[PDB]
Amino acid sequence: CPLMVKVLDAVRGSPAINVAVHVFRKAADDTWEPFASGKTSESGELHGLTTEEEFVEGIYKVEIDTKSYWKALGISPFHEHAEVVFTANDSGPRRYTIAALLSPYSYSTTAVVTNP
Amino acid sequence: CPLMVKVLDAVRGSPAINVAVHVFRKAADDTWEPFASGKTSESGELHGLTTEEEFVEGIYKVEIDTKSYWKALGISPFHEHAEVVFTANDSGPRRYTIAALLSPYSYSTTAVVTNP
Amino acid sequence: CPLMVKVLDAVRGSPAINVAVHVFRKAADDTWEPFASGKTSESGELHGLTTEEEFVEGIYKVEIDTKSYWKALGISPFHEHAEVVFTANDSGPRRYTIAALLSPYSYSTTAVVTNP
Amino acid sequence: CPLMVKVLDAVRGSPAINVAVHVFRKAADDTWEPFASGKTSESGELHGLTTEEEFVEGIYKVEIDTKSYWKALGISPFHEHAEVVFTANDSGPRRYTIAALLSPYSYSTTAVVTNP
Repeated sequence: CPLMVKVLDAVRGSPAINVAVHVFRKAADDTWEPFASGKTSESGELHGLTTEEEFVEGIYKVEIDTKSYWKALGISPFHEHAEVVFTANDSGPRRYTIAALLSPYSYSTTAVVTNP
Repeated sequence: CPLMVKVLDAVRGSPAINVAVHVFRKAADDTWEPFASGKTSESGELHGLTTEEEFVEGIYKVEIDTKSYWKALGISPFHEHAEVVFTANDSGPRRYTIAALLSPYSYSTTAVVTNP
Repeated sequence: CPLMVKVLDAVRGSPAINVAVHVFRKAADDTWEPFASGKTSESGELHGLTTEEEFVEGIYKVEIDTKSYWKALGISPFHEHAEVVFTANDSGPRRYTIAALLSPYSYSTTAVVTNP
Repeated sequence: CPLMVKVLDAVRGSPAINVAVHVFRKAADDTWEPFASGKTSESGELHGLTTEEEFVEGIYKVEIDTKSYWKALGISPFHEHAEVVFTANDSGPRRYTIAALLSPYSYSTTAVVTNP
């Protein structure tokens, strides 16, 4: 799994479940092309977005739909989404975990990058 | 000053100085229009971006050029930039501070929304 | 003012007001001696803790009563308090700001160390 | 495993390996009694600290030896350690993950608490 996303809820001390995630890849015309999407599981994790073959070098954007998460719980949060933008695979294939820690008016995001 | 941006460096324990910041407002055609920009000061702060009269309700994006900041320090970073996307809401008087705390492979952002 | 403490609330997007803060200095017998204390202001800040003359090199602990803060808001928290432990080092002129960003089940703390 | 500790390095975008962790439990005389200890693995995780039987209700302190981690890499960091203090098991047995995200002048800590 070369790309995994993990989301935690800092209010509840729990995984953030059923969070929508959209991944985009910058195209030759400098527009964001849809690449993959999915929803976090009961563990707060989203696996199976892509494959080593498909996950070529490029500039990627991981959009985490934080507003929809908080609104579904009755909280009116500050941000629309959390966006994570990065170059991937430019020194060869790596495995990326993009983690996010959510609060209604704050979030954190960390990348853990390993060479398989 | 309804909108201020503050950037901190978690590696050095210091304000993040001379960081480029760009603000965009979403236009009716769903594109991001340049709105304001500047560079953080010696205190890590960027004031003077906008006025009460100009800062109307709408969806804004604050882009913080993190990659350039790390490169100037000789440090290899993960993200292309940090992006903060939010709706400005009139609800009695409100000042917005968008704070960011930067590490090479992680950042946090918090909105501090106050009434003078 | 060589030592300032600043506390932010990531749930409400606000300064954390009226938070008790206690500072201790490690004594020769390896016990924590009360040093300074106070409550954060309407801006989330606590100034006036110490002076240049009193704040000598040594190991300090800043204890932030987070649990009481959450309880006053009717919110159930995880931590008993947040603790920040560090050595103060004379190395030319230095001011220390200990910042904390609070959520019920998570906190961050950052040291911003500057020269006037 | 009712208590697990996970540490990440925000500079490198990697698990924090070989980080020493000491756990204490508050005793009847209000002193911190040693409870368990260990070092993070190559995954940044520390498993096997305790058992359901031994991990009774109480106030626990998890001390993460962050200074020794950074110094072993040639970085002179700000904090002595990161301390996480919390009541555990007071509504019955839970599983606790204490995560920490480290930078030289900043850290974050989150608890994920699940009911088995």
